[PDB]
Amino acid sequence: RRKLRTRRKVRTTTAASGKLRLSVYRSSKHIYAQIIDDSRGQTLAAASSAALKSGNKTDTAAAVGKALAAAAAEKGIKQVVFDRGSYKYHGRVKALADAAREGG
Amino acid sequence: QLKTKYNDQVRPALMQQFGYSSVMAVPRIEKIVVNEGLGSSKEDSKAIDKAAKELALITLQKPIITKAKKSISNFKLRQGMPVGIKVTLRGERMYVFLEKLINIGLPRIRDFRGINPNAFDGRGNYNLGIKEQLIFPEITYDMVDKTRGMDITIVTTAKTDEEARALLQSMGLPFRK
Amino acid sequence: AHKKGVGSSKNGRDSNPKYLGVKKFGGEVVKAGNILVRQRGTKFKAGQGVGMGRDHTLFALSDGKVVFINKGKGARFISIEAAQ
Amino acid sequence: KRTKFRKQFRGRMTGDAKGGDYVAFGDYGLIAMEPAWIKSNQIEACRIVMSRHFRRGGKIYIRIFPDKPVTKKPAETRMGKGKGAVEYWVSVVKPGRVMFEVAGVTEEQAKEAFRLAGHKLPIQTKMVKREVYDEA
Amino acid sequence: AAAGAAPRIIVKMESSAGTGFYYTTTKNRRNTQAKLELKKYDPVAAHVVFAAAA
RNA sequence: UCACAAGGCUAAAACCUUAUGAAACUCCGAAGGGGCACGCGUUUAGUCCGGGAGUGAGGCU
RNA sequence: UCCCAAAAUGUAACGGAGGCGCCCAAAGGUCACCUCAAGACGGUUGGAAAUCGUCUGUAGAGCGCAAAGGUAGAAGGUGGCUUGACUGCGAGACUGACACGUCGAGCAGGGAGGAAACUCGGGCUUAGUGAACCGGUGGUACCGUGUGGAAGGGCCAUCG
Ligand SMILES: [Mg+2]
Ligand SMILES: [Mg+2]
Ligand SMILES: [Mg+2]
Ligand SMILES: [Mg+2]
Ligand SMILES: [Mg+2]
Ligand SMILES: [Mg+2]
Ligand SMILES: [Mg+2]
Ligand SMILES: [Mg+2]
Repeated sequence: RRKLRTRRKVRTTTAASGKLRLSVYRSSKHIYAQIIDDSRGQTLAAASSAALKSGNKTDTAAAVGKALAAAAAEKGIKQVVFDRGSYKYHGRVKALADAAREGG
Repeated sequence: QLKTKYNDQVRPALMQQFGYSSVMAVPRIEKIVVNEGLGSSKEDSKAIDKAAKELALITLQKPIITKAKKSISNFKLRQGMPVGIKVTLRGERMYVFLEKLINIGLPRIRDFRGINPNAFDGRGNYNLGIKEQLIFPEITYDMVDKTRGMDITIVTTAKTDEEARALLQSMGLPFRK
Repeated sequence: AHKKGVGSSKNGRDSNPKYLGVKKFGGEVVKAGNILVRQRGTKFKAGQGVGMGRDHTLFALSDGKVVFINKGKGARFISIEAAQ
Repeated sequence: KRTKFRKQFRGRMTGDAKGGDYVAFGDYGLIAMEPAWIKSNQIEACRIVMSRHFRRGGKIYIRIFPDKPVTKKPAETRMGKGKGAVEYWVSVVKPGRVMFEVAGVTEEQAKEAFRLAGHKLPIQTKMVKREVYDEA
Repeated sequence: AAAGAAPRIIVKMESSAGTGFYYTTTKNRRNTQAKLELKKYDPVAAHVVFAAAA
């Protein structure tokens, strides 16, 4: 049910790992990939898609994953830890990954 | 297959009979669900070979072996053993197997003026399991051993029981009178 | 006559003490390696700074000071925070 | 009287009586004054006593109940080798706590049936009538 | 251990290396009935794979 | 959780009103008790290293 | 293990209950995924209990065995790959008269699962144990008596 999301949410040992949380919302056809210091209740990146995506749907992945990692490299935020929620990591969000996994 | 468009003959058959606000707000039918529960006594490799062939030829779908819920009553029971077989049929193959019923299962029934029209799932859904196996388009005595029986439970997103009643009936179902 | 009994006993058994309870309390310092709590289960939950051996012992990952919190009755952690 | 199944064994302690010091079930009610113990037969006593007096038959409420296993070692052994087998059963009646409620008879029947009842017990006692109204 | 015990017999794991080495543990013998193949370290090099020696 | 006083009600088990007992029950839960700190205010002891021991049957409110 | 034990650890009794001397090659490491006991209605064998279905459903279950503490964001249930049930160590503490015993970050060599951050030097934990001595065995080349060899002995391992 919720279970999976809160499961990964805690296997992101909130702040104690030191690094930066990396959200997603690939459950709609509007996503939301985010960047959090989670300790400080703030968000530091933000690659939306609702202000015009491109035209693609799940090809959009690598793209907002390149836009995010771009806004990151700009901010200075140079290190990853990949949150999700109800997501398998395999296809769409996996693209977002690969092109964030080298995209910032 | 066509029973799809038949569902769609029902969609405003009741959207124009009732007075609903919408077309998705009218009872669909998630899954048909078949339970081949031999069990309690029957503990032979052959009757599950048989229940397997049977289920997999009649509904063209692999059967899942439901085991003993660790229920080990005074009689013959234990822990890890097949006491019920299951095949969930939904959407496409649901509509196909249900049509296999109303077309080539319901008349084939030896002695049959319709089935139980008393209020089933008080939430407004349905069940209906039925004995006999020798009333079939697939289950042949020339392809089996002795006689068995099925137990079926159809789920309908009805709010109350009259609405499921109506649904099931306008869909092609005899309610004995 | 007098008494012959004959009864015995079948109990009179116990196990040598397991020194449980919270060892390092709340508001005192610590060193790294120092154990802060012994327990049977998760009577006290690993907080931010603290680790949990197989026993569910709570040990300190680095020095500083000890911080207890019960979460409104039934869920509870100890954490560490330095001297700055 | 006795109970059905349990733990087996016990101990003892005192300090005043919890509840229920109030006159439910009946109009008239008899109330302990001493931190006694009370036994199966000690109460079956008053059962049969009052149940003599009321005839056919009243309405009789035994507000107490034996749950305590009391032991005695086998007579004549030096201590050790065990705890005593269960001799008898005990209701640990503390003071102000009310033991008997009856009605379905009059004032005289309460006075007397309670008099005869209380002449069977290790305690001074006071009988009374309702008004204890925290919860009926 | 307890001598006349037939299940969970204590037998050692000799390296395929020949280093001159052996580990020591316990199979249920209501299990393997043939031998045992495990992948432990080996000081006299690095990573051998061991046969459950007699 | 085991126990158990009356009554409801059904086919009794549950469950409702009324009701109570518990070392191995606990929605709750003090007074005290202990660790750490401070010494904000008094007082004297403490701790380590090395020599010599004795005691290891206790008794009463 | 649980009361007794007087809200800190501790504490006797021929006081009050009960359990261990194993088990696990997967029941461990990792990775991923699933959620429980029951009651009501309704359903072929059945029909108290089997199987399926729905509404309820924070624990009223489950954890190999004893109970207490613990647990649903899993320790519970299912699969993929797997040999961290690993040598060389040990910051710092729990505990004990001693001897023991208990937890452990982190470092190295070298691995395992993840895509990763990671996690692992056995299992939810607390029982599943026997100090020396003498001897068996697999390494090891420290000792070996005028000398170089071998007996024998030492060290690591380990078995009774
Ligand atoms: Mg309240
Ligand atoms: Mg002595
Ligand atoms: Mg003394
Ligand atoms: Mg005390
Ligand atoms: Mg003493
Ligand atoms: Mg000797
Ligand atoms: Mg040798
Ligand atoms: Mg030699």
